[PDB]
Amino acid sequence: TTATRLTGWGRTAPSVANVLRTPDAEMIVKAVARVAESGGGRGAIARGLGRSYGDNAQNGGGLVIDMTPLNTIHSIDADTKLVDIDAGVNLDQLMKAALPFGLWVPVLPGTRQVTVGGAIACDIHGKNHHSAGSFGNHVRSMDLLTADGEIRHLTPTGEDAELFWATVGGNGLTGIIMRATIEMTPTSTAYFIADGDVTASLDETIALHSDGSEARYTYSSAWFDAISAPPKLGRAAVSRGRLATVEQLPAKLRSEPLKFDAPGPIGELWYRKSGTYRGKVQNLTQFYHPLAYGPAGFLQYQFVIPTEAVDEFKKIIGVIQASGHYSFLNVFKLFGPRNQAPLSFPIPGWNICVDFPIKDGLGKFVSELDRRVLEFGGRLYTAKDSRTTAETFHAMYPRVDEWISVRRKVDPLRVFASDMARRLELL
Ligand SMILES: Cc1cc2nc3c(=O)[nH]c(=O)nc-3n(C[C@H](O)[C@H](O)[C@H](O)COP(=O)(O)OP(=O)(O)OC[C@H]3O[C@@H](n4cnc5c(N)ncnc54)[C@H](O)[C@@H]3O)c2cc1C
Ligand SMILES: CCOc1ccc(CNc2nc3cc(C(F)(F)F)ccc3nc2C(=O)O)cc1
Ligand SMILES: C[C@H](CO)OC[C@@H](C)OC[C@@H](C)O
Repeated sequence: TTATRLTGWGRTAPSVANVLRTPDAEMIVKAVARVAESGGGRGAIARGLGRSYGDNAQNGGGLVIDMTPLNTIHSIDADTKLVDIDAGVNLDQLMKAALPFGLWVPVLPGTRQVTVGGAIACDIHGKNHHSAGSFGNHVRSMDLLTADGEIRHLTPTGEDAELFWATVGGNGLTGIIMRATIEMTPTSTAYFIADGDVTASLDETIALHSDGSEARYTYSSAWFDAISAPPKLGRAAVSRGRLATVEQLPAKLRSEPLKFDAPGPIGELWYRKSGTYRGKVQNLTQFYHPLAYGPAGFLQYQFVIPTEAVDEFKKIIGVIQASGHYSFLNVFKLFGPRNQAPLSFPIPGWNICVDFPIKDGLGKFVSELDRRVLEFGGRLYTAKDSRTTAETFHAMYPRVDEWISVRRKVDPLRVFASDMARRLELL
């Protein structure tokens, strides 16, 4: 309907597309039919809230279907723990709606501004990955509008399970998720009980994550230093916890356990001695979400290295700090077991997101990082990428051919297409 210039969150690789934006599900069905009618052409991609940094929710010279008007919560059930929602409902909306039922969104990323469609398509992960897996693990069914114009009901097992698992992490390339049922996590409060620790070095950070203590916490992540020289390199502030029960709340908060409330060298000493603490009761915002639009001069880079390749992980961190590219915003987490989605990002291992200001030599440097990540058995995350190559990506994802095989069965005429799909030869 409306021609619009589109970028991801990273404000990079702009491309103009025809954007459809309607709450009418049948207009969406018809729009897809029109693309298949004179198709494939440049095809169509779904788009949620545009929070992926890269080019997966854009389609230069083709159609983009903005899914955010499709935002109905159909039902929430405390007995079965199931929510039935349109793919355009966002996680903030869902979190608020589900709390009074004693239910918790089972996987929450670092912003609540993502759609359910976006969460499935990038198979997102959170602080609780090591205990809960990623978003795809909790989908009980979804309705997918496929290239033929049919809406397929998909489930994680049984008939069409292959297509379900291709859609999880599928970056919108199997079709348009219209609706889904998610199994929620039961909770008696909206609060976490948290332990904080501060480490002096990378070795001590790795030791903390390898000593077995991760088994005591359902939620775990850390900020880490990627700028100091060794041994300060890789020191971290670690925050770990679990959902609080009602009696763990200060008496004052007990009447309303499920309410979500409204949002130098001296700096280091404070951050360090007070960064260590035990059994601190924290609301969702303080434990997780300190909370606009993201700046334009930064490259987001996220990769995971297999748990066993720990020496190799230490080497990549060393390479980063000696590069003359400086990142202050650095997340670190140890992932748990992967799921069965062929293109799912998380594997067990050392997960890092760094944020580099765009300077001369950055592009070629991150290409060298790609090489290292690949060599050591790791991979990068599509939701954060706009610049890796088809060659590197296919090698990072050993089940890519399996996934492409599914994609071609469900979309032979390439009705579904994006800038990422062409760049990474997934089309
Ligand atoms: C500040 C910030 C913090 C973040 N933290 C995390 C984190 O902790 N963990 C993590 O895993 N990710 C994180 N992300 C990335 C984010 O979770 C993903 O990029 C997510 O997919 C974005 O959701 P969206 O609705 O904005 O989707 P978009 O960016 O609009 O789309 C992303 C992909 O989803 C597809 N898609 C969207 N809706 C549909 C649909 N209805 N049917 C089919 N396909 C669809 C699109 O085609 C596209 O391929 C973060 C991003 C930001 C900006
Ligand atoms: C200064 C802007 O404010 C913010 C807003 C959000 C954040 C946290 N963001 C993230 N947390 C993340 C947390 C994890 C996790 F799960 F904890 F390991 C993984 C990826 C993450 N990616 C981002 C991101 O920015 O892409 C940091 C700062
Ligand atoms: C997808 C990936 C191959 O690069 O496989 C993940 C391996 C390391 O982990 C196994 C799961 C069950 O924990």
